[PDB]
This record gives sequence, structure tokens and C-alpha cells, in this order.
Amino acid sequence: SLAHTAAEYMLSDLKGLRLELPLDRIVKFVAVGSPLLLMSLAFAQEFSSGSPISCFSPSNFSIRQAAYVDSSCWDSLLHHKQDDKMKSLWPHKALPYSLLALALLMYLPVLLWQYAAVPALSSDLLFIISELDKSYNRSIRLVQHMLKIRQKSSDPYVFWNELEKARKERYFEFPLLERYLACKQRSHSLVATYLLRNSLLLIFTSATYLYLGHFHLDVFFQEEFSCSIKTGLLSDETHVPNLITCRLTSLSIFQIVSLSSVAIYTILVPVIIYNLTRLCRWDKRLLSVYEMLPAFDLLSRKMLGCPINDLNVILLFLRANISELISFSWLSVLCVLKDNIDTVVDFMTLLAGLE
Amino acid sequence: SLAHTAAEYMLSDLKGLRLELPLDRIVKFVAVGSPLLLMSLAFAQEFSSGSPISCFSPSNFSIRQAAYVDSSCWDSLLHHKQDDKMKSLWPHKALPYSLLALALLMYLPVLLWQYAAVPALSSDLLFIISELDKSYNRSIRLVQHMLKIRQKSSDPYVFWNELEKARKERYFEFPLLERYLACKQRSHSLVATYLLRNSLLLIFTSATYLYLGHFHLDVFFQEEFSCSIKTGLLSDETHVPNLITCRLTSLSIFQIVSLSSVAIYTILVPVIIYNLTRLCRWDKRLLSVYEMLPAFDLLSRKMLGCPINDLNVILLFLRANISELISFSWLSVLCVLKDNIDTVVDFMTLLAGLE
Amino acid sequence: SLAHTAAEYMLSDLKGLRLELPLDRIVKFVAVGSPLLLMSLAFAQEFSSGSPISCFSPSNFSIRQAAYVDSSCWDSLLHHKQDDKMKSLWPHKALPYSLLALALLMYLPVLLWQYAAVPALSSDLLFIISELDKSYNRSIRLVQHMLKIRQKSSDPYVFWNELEKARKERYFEFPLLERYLACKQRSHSLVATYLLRNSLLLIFTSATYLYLGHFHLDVFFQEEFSCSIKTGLLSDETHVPNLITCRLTSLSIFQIVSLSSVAIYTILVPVIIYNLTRLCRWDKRLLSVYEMLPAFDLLSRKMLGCPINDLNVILLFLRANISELISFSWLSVLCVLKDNIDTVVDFMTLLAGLE
Amino acid sequence: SLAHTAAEYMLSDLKGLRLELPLDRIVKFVAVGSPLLLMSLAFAQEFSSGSPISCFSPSNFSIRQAAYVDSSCWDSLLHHKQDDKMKSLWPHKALPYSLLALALLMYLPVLLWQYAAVPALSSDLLFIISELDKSYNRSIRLVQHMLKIRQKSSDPYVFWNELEKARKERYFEFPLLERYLACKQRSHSLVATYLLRNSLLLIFTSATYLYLGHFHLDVFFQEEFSCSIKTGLLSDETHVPNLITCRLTSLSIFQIVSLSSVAIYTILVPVIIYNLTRLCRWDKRLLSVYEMLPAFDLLSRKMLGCPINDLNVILLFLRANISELISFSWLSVLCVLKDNIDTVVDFMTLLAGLE
Amino acid sequence: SLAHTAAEYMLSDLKGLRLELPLDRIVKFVAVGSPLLLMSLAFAQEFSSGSPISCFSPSNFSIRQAAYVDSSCWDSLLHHKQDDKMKSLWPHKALPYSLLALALLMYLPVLLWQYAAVPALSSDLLFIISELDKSYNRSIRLVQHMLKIRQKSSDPYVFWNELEKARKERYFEFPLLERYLACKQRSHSLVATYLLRNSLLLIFTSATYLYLGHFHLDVFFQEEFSCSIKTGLLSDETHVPNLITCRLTSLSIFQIVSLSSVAIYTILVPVIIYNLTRLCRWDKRLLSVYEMLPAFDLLSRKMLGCPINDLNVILLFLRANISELISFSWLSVLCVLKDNIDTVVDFMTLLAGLE
Repeated sequence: SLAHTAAEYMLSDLKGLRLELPLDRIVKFVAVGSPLLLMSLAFAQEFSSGSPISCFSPSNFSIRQAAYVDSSCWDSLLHHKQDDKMKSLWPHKALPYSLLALALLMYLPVLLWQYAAVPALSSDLLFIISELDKSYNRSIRLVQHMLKIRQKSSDPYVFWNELEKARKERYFEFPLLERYLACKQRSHSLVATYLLRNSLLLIFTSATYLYLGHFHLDVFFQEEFSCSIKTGLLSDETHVPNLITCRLTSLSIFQIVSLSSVAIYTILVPVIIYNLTRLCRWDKRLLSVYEMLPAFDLLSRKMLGCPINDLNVILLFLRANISELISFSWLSVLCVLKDNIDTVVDFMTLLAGLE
Repeated sequence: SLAHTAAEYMLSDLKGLRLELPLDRIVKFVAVGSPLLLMSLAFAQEFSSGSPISCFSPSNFSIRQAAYVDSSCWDSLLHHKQDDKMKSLWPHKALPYSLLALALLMYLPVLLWQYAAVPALSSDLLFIISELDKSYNRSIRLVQHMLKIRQKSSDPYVFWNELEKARKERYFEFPLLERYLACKQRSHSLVATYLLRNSLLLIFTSATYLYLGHFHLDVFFQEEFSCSIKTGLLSDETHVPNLITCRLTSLSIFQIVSLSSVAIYTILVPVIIYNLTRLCRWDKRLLSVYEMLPAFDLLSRKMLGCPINDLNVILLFLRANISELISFSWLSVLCVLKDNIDTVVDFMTLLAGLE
Repeated sequence: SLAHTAAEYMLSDLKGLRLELPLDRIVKFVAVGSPLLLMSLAFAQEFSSGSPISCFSPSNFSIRQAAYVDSSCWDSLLHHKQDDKMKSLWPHKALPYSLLALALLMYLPVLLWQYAAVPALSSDLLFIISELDKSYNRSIRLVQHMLKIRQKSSDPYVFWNELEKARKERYFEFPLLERYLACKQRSHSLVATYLLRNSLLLIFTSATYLYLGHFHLDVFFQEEFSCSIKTGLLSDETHVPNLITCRLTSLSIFQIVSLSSVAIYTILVPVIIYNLTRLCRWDKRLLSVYEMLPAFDLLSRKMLGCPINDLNVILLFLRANISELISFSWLSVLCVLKDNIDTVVDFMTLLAGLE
Repeated sequence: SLAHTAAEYMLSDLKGLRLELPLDRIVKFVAVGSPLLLMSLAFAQEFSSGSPISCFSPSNFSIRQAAYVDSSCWDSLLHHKQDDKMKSLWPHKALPYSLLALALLMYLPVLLWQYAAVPALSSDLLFIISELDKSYNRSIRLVQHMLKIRQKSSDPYVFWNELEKARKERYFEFPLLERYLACKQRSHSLVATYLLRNSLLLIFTSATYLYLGHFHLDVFFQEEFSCSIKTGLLSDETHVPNLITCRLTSLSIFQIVSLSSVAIYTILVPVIIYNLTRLCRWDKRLLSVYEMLPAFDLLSRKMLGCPINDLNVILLFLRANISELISFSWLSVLCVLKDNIDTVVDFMTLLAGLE
Repeated sequence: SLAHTAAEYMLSDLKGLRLELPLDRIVKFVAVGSPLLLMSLAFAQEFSSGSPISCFSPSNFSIRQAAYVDSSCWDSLLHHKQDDKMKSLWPHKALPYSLLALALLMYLPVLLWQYAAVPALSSDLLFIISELDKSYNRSIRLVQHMLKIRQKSSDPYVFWNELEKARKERYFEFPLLERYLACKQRSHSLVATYLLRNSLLLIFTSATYLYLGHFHLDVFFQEEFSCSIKTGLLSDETHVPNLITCRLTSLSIFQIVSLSSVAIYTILVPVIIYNLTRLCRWDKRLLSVYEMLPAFDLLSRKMLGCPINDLNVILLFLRANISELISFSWLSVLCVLKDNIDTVVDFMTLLAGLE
């Protein structure tokens, strides 16, 4: 089948970064694979194939005349409905091609995404994660005299005064990283790609609804139609001028395909609108532990203005990648501190799990 | 066939972690592959294909007219039963679609298990295994000066009281792991995933039972039925008004498929019920050797109250991974100590196989 | 066809180990691949498909009526034998299902072996291989200097009184390994798995013989049979009441399949018998060199009593693992010393071959 | 289908460079795969196959006679058009072979580029990559002993008289690069084989247009034609001398293929035009940063005369390869410096991000 | 189809050596892939299959009789030509077997080339490349003290006679390589392999021409022939002795296959003759840079007498391998010295790019 190769041609499956969220992967996968699976189911061994149109030819006709009669009407599918207004039944013939066109249309935005924003996005993430795995090694050395001073002075002089100059001392200041984030905040060249990627899917889904409403839903319960042959040189012959009672046997496949097509997209739309609305608001679900880390505080300091910024997308892509192999450590272990108080424990934990 | 592609698209087969138990693997394997195999065998080269329904047209009818009369009832299987109550035989037509739907439904819970608990469980197991790896360089590099002093001493003062401060000194204690285990004990966000993963399978099995009971088991020994053609534009014709002796060809396939579908799930159900009840009790099969290791005592310490907690699942998954490459060592060799006595043997056994 | 997928799903082909004994692979590969390949060859392009059943309809019958006549008897195989005893010809339709069930039945015991004995066996072999790997560097250590005394002595007072002194001396002594071997000798947890693995194959081939004898071997030279159609709604019709001269065109493949299935298993049975009987005796084909080797003497030392012990299986699995990469060395070279005498040559050989 | 293997035989997918632009990749992929996709879709299971030509034989003729009549005219498609001027419909026969010829003609220029351009290009790129790599630690160290003068100086002394001889000091100068650039500026060898690669595509598009115009669009709305049989040994027979109403069953695929072929190439013309015109101008979009670096300033220095040189292609292929892993560094973070001023910020940024 | 497996069984695609020139690869590819592609096109889904021969049986005959008469002639192609001389038409039947034989014949020489010259050639290339690698740190590690004394010297004493003893000192000479080249120059054991490989292709092309001329080109415009059936047990039966108007269906494919086969080979022959004459002349396109390097001068020194020797072939195969990874260096960069003069540049360029 043609739809077999196209599967791995389209929806087939750096070295340390995930540039596609699981939700985006799922929606792309299902939205590309549903029409292909439907097309494969429609015209394969699951339902018996052969001549999908039958015409009740008169007994005087032999095999060749009946075959000519029934084979000259699919190319010219036309019902002369008397309920002499002509009505066409072309979707029955154009269904697979429309399915393939929908499959290509719903794949175009994926190419747009991988060709419009992937390189710069990867560059930003690689530079940021470099500046961020310097953090731990630049942290334990910076806070080591703190451990040996805690037993030599009181709490105000270890955690309220000794950090006044220790934290501000030039060991963990990263002016380059801060300036890069400040410059990238003002940029808007990357959110447009995300907006276009989701808007194309929305527009194509609406177009699919329009096509399925305007042309389908009319020839849905109609299974009998009358055709004609005498529209040429065969008009000068002695036979039936209007053919009688030609029936379509593949109506069940038509109905099932239409129902599944409408259902998959009426299910998919909420996921895409949620993915769109995700960028509408800022996220501070873990800022409580971020404002204390001397590097992750810079991320939490730049919370102002509208959330439609490149920094939002960079943060969203980094959060899913904050657990690769190195940050997949103490950072992920700082969950036990969930309820002055952090005078003791907050330091024994970080000085216990060194490496 | 499409079952071919679906096989390796659905049931197809970190880097040191086994996050699926073998029983769960076999359950998923059977419950996913059985309907696909049945639908493949039903419509393959094993049984000759052709027309699933045959009708006994009168001798006056031609080949094309007989093909029309036998093809106008395969999409409209309705029996005008006299034993004039009309009866429907649609399961014979909808069996493959039902099988495919069952195959998708049974694969649904695996996706939830893979998307809702795998990352958290992987992080948890990685952290616990990584710290527990350091417990080997703690019981014969710190306690090794035990028999080195036992010979030049007596029983109270070297083995009942001397072995009290070394067990309470800052080489034996792991505070971070104790607090981490205590915090993970209270959580209940992981056992829920297990509970829905099993209950969805149970509910789907019950739904399959209901579907096969209500619709099947009625058209099971009926192989002949009478249909009608004059229900439209064919009403004004001179031929038999009600068709005679139309027989279903693939009844044996239907019976075999139904019986196999019943048998597979009726033998499967006890496996899932046992898997569900495996979590309802605390496991202390090897606690006797666990209560002596410097860091293995903490896990053997915390079994209190109800056993429905993330700690139980974490221990269950760690048990299957306790023999990977480094705990696949002396720990697996403390099987000869199965019967004061630990004065010597438990010590040369430890210090003999260092590395 | 269906047979191709089952082949590489079922009979397809740590990192330095072997969990199957060498000849024990043929019994699995031939008993599992025979029903499957026989099914593949039963219905293939070579002996083309079509109508498995043919009947000589009267010339008055039409093509559709004759086709309905012979197509209503393929699924209702029942000879009306006058030699009115109703005899059934169901094997000609049940052969492929029987072959597939036999193929799955043959593969069940292999799954039992792979899921009931692999982990403990692998752990035991890994530990014992580590011990006998440590066994090598012993000759140079305390034995090389120790036979550098017969150039300053003769024999009776150096090599037969002082030779045992170093042999008794604690360098040629690992009580941990001795305890492990003694503990494993008493256990019987794995020999039962082997006994079940062999007995399942034996009982299953016995069941194959019973099924082939009771049910086949009767309809073997019968190629013509008579059927009936007027057994229902078609009884009230003017046609032949008992069909005449219906012949099965596929008799020959039935004979070849039965003969090949008999022959392969009667060839195979003695292999199972020998594999089962291999475990009932201790092996001493190379114990003479084993006794003099540093730590190989322990394994040959614990030979006593009835041989049905875990240690026998451990030895059977270890014997062919003695040539992996590092025991694939001098040990395999010690075949030249095959005929006081060990005064020099027995050590010049492996002082020449250090590394 | 034959079109399946050709796909991965032609259009299927060192070790660190990109020797082809993504837009050229899209152009080649579309231009090669479009005829193959059309050929596959033309004669696959999507549309029912069979006899492409059917005719209305007289009722007296038998089945074999009708088969001979409508099979002896398919290879001899010749309309005896009375509107006795015979017209031939051979494009309906030669469409697939023409598509295959177009596919081969599309692939020829790609082979030309891959064979007669890569050896001359690759070595130069590889050499220039390392020679430009040398720049990094030739900028920080070389201009390091400037801020050691800044704090102890003022006015233009430090950065406008003291920072003057270091510019031409013999660690800043790159004598080897200078002669190479001078020689490459006057070369014309490789710059003359890109025009060939694009002009072959342009001429082939023109030829495709000519064939589609001259040969098609004449038989576009014609579905019925008349042929003759009595043109040989069958002349002396009593039957119809001229066949009546021979109709082509596969017109719709003909129109679909023609429209797709014209539309795809009319889409593909402008992108090829832009690829051809890309080399007509010098690129100075971001030369501002380049003219400060020690080794990058030579490239921006030599932008003189006509743009049709080897240097244009060298720079074009170097720009796409400027972000592999090592130039994928600080070079990529000089986007913040986008608006004396270079007294500090340009160099605090430089020494902040060492590695 | 068999052509699908034959493609990768014959034409399917050390570790650093190229043992085949690109022209040789292209020639082998074309000459081995043309017959398989042609035979695949002949008998694929592109052209409708069925009965290659059709006959106009009299209307009195039944379908079975027509099938017999039209099937008893396909295996007995023999035209009863009255233009009573018997003419045969067997090439129409034997075309695919002949094409497969041609495909095997064209593949034959590649096996001889791979089995008669590969090992010695690989050994020679490995030895020569390994010896030539050490030639880098001998003109810049030894001659480096040439300009270092030139400035404190004059014209004759430092660069015309000082560069006369170091060039005959035990760092510039390679006697083993010189003797190896001298010994290999006399040998002719491998140029015979090249000559045989090319002559086999030429002979097979001539044989193909003879086969296409003698047997084809005669039955090329003939499509109708009369056969006879009454030549045996059927002769005593009242029907037509000699069949009327039996026509060949697949003449167009025959013509296309013959034309393509002749055309591609007349296109290909000049490439073979060019490959043959490439070895007739010594190659001195770039000796000007070979004649000053320490170890490369020995290559340039030995060009005397006839060029038919092992040295020519080993030089030809070395030239294409001169740019692998290490000679893919400065040697390839001596392209700027293309115009006493070598007083400076021929040393600054070398000591600039050390590594």
C-alpha cells in the first residue's frame, strides 16, 4: 500500500536535548497518522475489494456490455435525480486523494517548525545549560567557609551577616549570562514560529470541518442512483436510455471514515488550544527553590511585563531538559524541603550529597 | 496486512534500569497481541478468501444479477426472521473493527503508565541506587577493625559495647537518605498510577465480556437467513420478492475467534488480580540480612501502618534491579548464611571477596 | 502468510555467558520450527491455493448454484458413508490450527526455562568464574619459588613432604568458595526446572503421537466423499438430494505433512533421551588435570553420592565456559601433558607461558 | 511497485560538515520525488486497476473475441477521427515511461555536482576551518595586555597609539592565509560548475513544459475513440470493419497527473531562480563583528570586484558550517553587542566566557 | 520479484583505502544495473500483465478450448510462414533468461578483480602510505636549519652547496622504499588483472552486440503469426488445421528493451576504452611539487621505459588515496606555489602550518 511507506517517510522518529514537548509530539503523531490509518483501513484486505459499484443490467446484456456499463459511470459519477436536476457524487471517488492532501497539509507546519526555529533554539539551550552546569562546581567552593564559620558565630553572623559579602563576592556573578537573558527578553523572533505552528493546525482543522460539512453530510444516506450512457455515439442504439438502479456497496466505509475523521479532530482541538494557552501566563511553580540558588535566581528575577517573550519559550524548553544527567541530581533531590528554619538542614543536605 | 504494521507499532520492545516487571510485561504482551493475532488469522491465507456471503439465486438469473443480489446484502445484513420480526447480523461484519478497537483500548493504559510515573520513578531509583552503592565501602573498611581487636579483648567489651559507637559515628549514618525516605513515605502520587493501570485493564476485560455476551452468543449457530431486495427502486420488478437460502461462509472462524477471545482473558484475569494484590502487604523475605548492612538498615526500618505508599512500589522496583552490575555482587552471595555465631563467619565472608 | 511473522517472533537468536547447553539448542530449534515450516509448506505458491474441495455438479446447474453447492460443504465436512454411518472429514480443515497449536505448545517449555532458572544460574556462574579467574595467578606466587628447591634437593624430603606444606599452607585456600559450593550442592531448586523442561517435551511429543494416531491414519487413502445439501431451507427444492463424487484435491499435502511430522519427531526423541540422561552421572573426563590445578581441585573434590544436585548443573554449564577469553588460555594448552615426572616439565610449560 | 525501490536508490539520505544547503535539499527532494510519487499513485491500489481500455463489442462476439478486440488496440492506440485523418493517443501509453525519464533527468545534475565539485571544494573548507579556528586563543591573549595598560593610562594612548603595533605584530598577522585568499580571488574553476548545476535544472524544466504543451493538452477532453481491426490477416472476415465506442477508463488520473506536474514545477521555478541569484551579491549582513577578530578580518577585507569568484561559494558554504561544535561558541554569543564603547564591555564579555 | 533481491545480491555497496576508481564504480554500476532494471520494467505492474499471446479462435469453440489452443502455442512459438518455410519466434520467450545471463556475465569480471588483485594491492598501498607518512617531520624537522643560517651567509655557501650534504645524510634517504619500488617496477603480475578485467567487459559487449544482431532485428516489426495444433493425438479431429491471426501482445516492451540495451552499451563503451588507455601513459601532471619533498622524490625519479608495469597502477591507485586524513594536509595545500624564488616562500609556507 502507498500509505505504508509514507508512514515512516513523514511521522518517523543535539544528542542530549529534547526539542519537542511530549504533548506536541503526541498531537503531531496522531494528526498525521489518523488519515493514513483511515486510508489504509478503507482500501485493504479488511473489507473485500473488487468492483465497488454494482448495476442491475438487463438480462439481454452479456458480460462485456454490463462491464462497460458499470465501468463507464465511475469516471462520470452523476445522478440524474428526479426528486431533471443533476446531482454529483464525486466525494465517493475523491476520498483517498483528499485524505492524502489532508495528511500533507497537517505535516507542513512540522517542517515550518523544524526549519524556522530549531538551530537558534538549540544554540540558546546549549549555551544556557553550559552556564548552568558551571553552577554546582562554582557553588560548593564558594560555600565552604560558611560551613566552618557556622560553629564559630551566631545565626545573625552566619546566615544574616556572613552572606552579606560572601554571596555578593565575585565568584557566582555571571554578567554575560544576565546580559544575554536581558537581550533575549526583548526579542520576539521566536514566539512567532510557535504561534504560526499552532495557528496553521487550527486553520487546517477548521478547513477540514468546512470541507466535511459542505460536500459530505448530503450524500450520506443515499445508496441508489440512476446513470445514463446515451450521451455520445452510443445514443444511436436500441437499449435503455437511462440506466436503472446502480448501487454503491462501500457506503459503510464512507460513513465510518467520516465519523472517525470528525471525532479525532473534535477530540484533538482542546489539546492544541491548551498548548496555545500555555504561553499566555508566566510560570513560578518552582521559583521558591530557584530564588535561593545563586544562579537560578537570575531566571526568577526577570519576571515582568507581558509573558509573550522568547525567554518564556527558552524556560519552557529548559524545564523539560533540567533532568538530563547532571542537573538530574541534587536539583531534583531538593523536594524534601517543602513545608530561621533553613539555618541547619538547608546546608547539611547540600554538603552531604556532593557527588 | 495492517495487523503486521500494528504489531511492531504497538507491542515493540535509563540504560541500567528495568522499569517494567516481568509479569506486567507478559500481561501487556498477551493482552495486546491476542486480538491482533486473532484478526490476522481470521483474514489470512490460512482459510481461503472470496465472498463471505453466498446466495442461491434462481437459474433464470445471470452472473451479474446474482453478483448484485449477493452484494446488496453484505452491506445490509438483515434477516427477515419468521421464527415477521426482522433480526440483524451486524457482528459478522463488525468483528475486525471491534478487534482493532479492543487492541487499542488494551494498549491505552500502557501509555498512561509510561507518561505519568516513569520519569519520577526513574529519578527516585537512580538516586537511591547511587547512594546505596556507597554502602559497600562502609562495612569492611570501617568495621574491619572489629576482629582485629576481638582477639585481644573479651565478649562484653569488644562485641556488645564496642560495637555501639562505631555504629553511631559519622561514617555509618546517612541522614539525607533517611529524610528522603521519610518524605517519600508520606507521598501517594505514585501508587495511584499503578492502581489505575490495573483497574483500567480490569474494566476493559469486563467491557469485553459484556460486549461478547450481549451481542454474540445469539447469532452463534444460525448460518442461514433470508433477505429482501425489493425495498426501493427494485420493488417494481418481476422476480422473487424475498431471497432464499443465503448462507454465511465463515461461521467457523467466528466461533473460533469468540472462543479464543473468551479463553485468553479468562485465564489472564487471575494474573492481573495477583499483580494488584502484590502491593497490599509489606515484603520482608530478605530483611534478616538487610537489618545488618550500614545503609540497608534504613529501608528495613520503615514498615509501619498501611503498605499503600510510594515506598512500597519503590522497594518492589528496586528489588528487581538489585542485581545489575555492582550490587550483582557480595549482596547476591550472602545466601550461605541461612540456618554469638556472627562473631567470625559474617566477617571473613565479608573481608574475603573484597573486589 | 502468517507463518513468517511467527518464525522470527518465536525462534529468533551476560555479554560473555551461555544459558543454553550446546546440543540442547537443536532439540528446541527442530521441534519448534518443524510444525511451523510444515504449515508454511502445506499451503504455499508451489502447491497453489484455490478450491480445496471439488464436486461434480450436474450439467443443468449454473456456475453460481454449483459454487454454492461445493462452498456449503467445505465448512460442513461430513461424509455420508454407506460402507448410513455419518463419518466426518474435519482434519482436512483443522490441520493448520493443529500445527499452530503444536508450535505454541512446543515453545512454552522454553519460556519456562528462560523465566524460572536464568537469573540464579547467571549469578552462580558469574561468582564462580570470578573465583576461578582469581585462581590463575597462584603458580607464580607461592608455587614458582617452591619448586625451585628440587635443584637443591632430590625429591623424598622436598617434593613429597614439603610440597604438601605449601599446599596445606593458606594461600591455596578460599573457604568462602568452599562454603558456596557446599551450600549449593544440597539445594535442588534448578534440577527440577531441567527435569520439567525435558518432561514437557516428552509428554508433548507423546500427545502429538496420540493425536496423529487416534484422529489421522483413518482418512488417509480416502479421496472421494458424498455430501448432502437438502438439510434445511433448501430441502423443499427439485434437485439432487445427495451430492455425488466430491473429491478432495489436497490429499497429497496431507500425506506428506503427516509423514514428515511423524519422521521429524521420531528422529528427535532419542536426542531428548540423551539430554535427560546426561545429568545422571558425574563427569570425570579431565579431572586428572583438575585435581592438580590451584582451585580446580575443590570442584573435583566434592564428588560423592547421588549426582542429582545443583552442583552437577553448575559443572555442566561451567565446562564449556572454560574457554571464553581468559580461561581460553594455558588451561586449553594443558593437553600436551597426556601420557617423578612433574618435576620440571609440568612447570616449564607454564613458566614459558606467563602472558 | 518499481517506484518504491527507486525512492531510496536515488533520493535517499567529512563527518562534521554540511556540503549542501537546506533549500537545495528541498529543491532536489521535490524535483526528484514528485514524478516518482505521481507514478506510484497512478498505478496503485488507490484506484481500481484492470483493463485501461474498454470497447462495446457487438453482442454476437464471444468473450475471447471481445478480449482480442480490446487487447489488440491498446498497443495500437490510433483514433480514426472523422472530425479520415487518423489521430494517435500514444501519450496515454507512454506517460509512466516519460515520468521515469523525467526522474532520471532530475537526478543527473545532482550526480554531476556530487562528482565534479566536491573534491575541489572539501579540502579548501577543511583547511580554512582549522586556520580560522586558530583565531580564538589568538584574540584573548593577543589583546590581553591592553587592559593591563588601560588602568595605568588614559586618553588615546592606550587604545589608539599603544594598540597600533600589536595590530601588525607578528602574532596577529597570518601570512599563509593572505596568499591563499589572493589566489582564490582570481580563480573561476568551481564558480563555473554551480551555474551548470542550476542551468541544467532550468533547461530541464523548460523541456518538461515543452513536452507538456506540445504533446498533452490536445487529448485532454477526449474519452471516446474508434479503431479498426481489419488491417491485416483479419481483413477477410465478416464482422465490423471499424470499432465503435472504445472508451478510455483512466482519463481522470491523466488529468490529475498533468495538473500536478505543471503545478509542482511552476512552484519550483522561483526557488531555483533565487538559488541562482544568491551568488550575484556580496554578503555583509554581520561583517561588523568579523572585521574586529584576528583571523576573521581577512575574509571581510577581501570583498572587491565582481562577486563571481571561488570566494563567494567558499563563504556561502562556510557560513552554514560556522556552528558545528567549536565555532558553535562565543562566536554565536556576539549578538548582544548590537546597537569609546569597546573599552570594557566587548572584553569583559570576552574574558568572562573562556570555556 | 527476483530483480528486487538480485539488485543487492550483486550490486550492493581496509577501513581507510579506496580500491576502486570512481569511473570504474560508475561503469560497473551501469553495466550491472541496466539488465535488472530493464527486466523489472518488462514484467512489472507498469504494463498490464496477463496472456502474452492472444488468438482469434472460431466462435464455435468453448472457453476451455480457446484457452488450450492459445496456451499450447506459447510453449511452441513457431510461425507457419507462407511468405511452407517454418520460422521461429523464441527470443520473445527467452528474453528474461537472456537478460539475467547478461547480468551475470557483466558481474563476472568484478569477482576476478576482487579475488585476484585486492590483497597485494592493499598490502602495497598500506606499506607505501605508512612509509610516506614519516616524510612530514623530515623536511620541516630537518631542513628547518636552512633559513636559520641563510641570513648570516651568502648566496653560494648556504643554499647551493650547504643544501647538498644534509640532503645526502641519514635523515633524507629511504633505502627500503627505493628497493621496494625497484623490485615492484619489474613485476607485471597485477597489470594483467586490469587488462583482463577490461577485456572481459569489451568481449561481453561484443557478444551482446552479436546476439542482438543475429537473433533480434529480424522479428521486430512482425506481430501476427499462424500456428498449427494438429501435429499429434489431436490431428484426427474435425476443426481448423491451422490457426488464424495469433497476435503478440508485448511487442512494444520488446522494442523498448532492445533499443535501450543497444543504446546504453554504445554509450558505455567509450568509458571502457578510456579506462583502458589511462594506463598507457605516465602521469606527470604534478611532478613539479613531488620533486623536492624528501620521500616524494623517489616516486618522481622512477619513470623510465614502457609504462606497462606495477608502478603505474600503484601510482594511479595512490593518487586517489593521497587525501585520506594525514596526507589530506599541507601536501594538498601546495597549490598556491603555481607560477631563487624558493628562497623564502618555499620555507615560510612549510614552517607556518606545522600541525
